[PDB]
Amino acid sequence: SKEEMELTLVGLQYSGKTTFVNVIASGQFNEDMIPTVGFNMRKITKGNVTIKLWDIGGQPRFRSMWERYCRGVSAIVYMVDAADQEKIEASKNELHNLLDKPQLQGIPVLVLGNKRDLPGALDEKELIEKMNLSAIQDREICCYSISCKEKDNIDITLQWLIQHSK
Ligand SMILES: Nc1nc2c(ncn2[C@@H]2O[C@H](COP(=O)(O)OP(=O)(O)O)[C@@H](O)[C@H]2O)c(=O)[nH]1
Ligand SMILES: [Mg+2]
Repeated sequence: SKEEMELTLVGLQYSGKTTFVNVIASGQFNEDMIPTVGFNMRKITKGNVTIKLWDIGGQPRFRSMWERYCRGVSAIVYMVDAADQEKIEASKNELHNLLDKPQLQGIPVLVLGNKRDLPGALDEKELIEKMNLSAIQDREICCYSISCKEKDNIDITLQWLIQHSK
């Protein structure tokens, strides 16, 4: 039977949001940076499942809107550059800040430690520890190390998403 789900994709700028959307939509990786925009809604169909994906700007100027775009969705995907050690603390802070918002209560969160292909990229345990993901207790939370460039764990990411297609 047909399913329709909505996902919101947030995380700091340069974490890989737009790249990830394109890998999910087409299977193709882009090395180039598409310019950053406040929002972009795309519909991606995977067989019987239609995914309405909100790709949300991660620059400081867009972050106050993250909550509004996350409201009512099937799952929040939180993109992290697992290779950019300097930005992990800010990435962490924005995640926990976002999940303080009561209208987001209970919505499943998938944290993606992107750029696994790069030297020094954090794995699941390392990202879970550095981002204090164990502290997130009101909802289902999952973390995967992925590479949009080499495809590692794109399959399981999509599987996780479909399992939350409602
Ligand atoms: N090495 C590597 N680079 C990636 C990967 N995913 C995205 N990128 C690159 O990281 C940069 C930022 O990606 P982008 O999708 O524009 O990030 P966004 O600001 O979160 O939308 C781009 O140059 C992408 O090519 C990955 O898995 N590995
Ligand atoms: Mg982008």
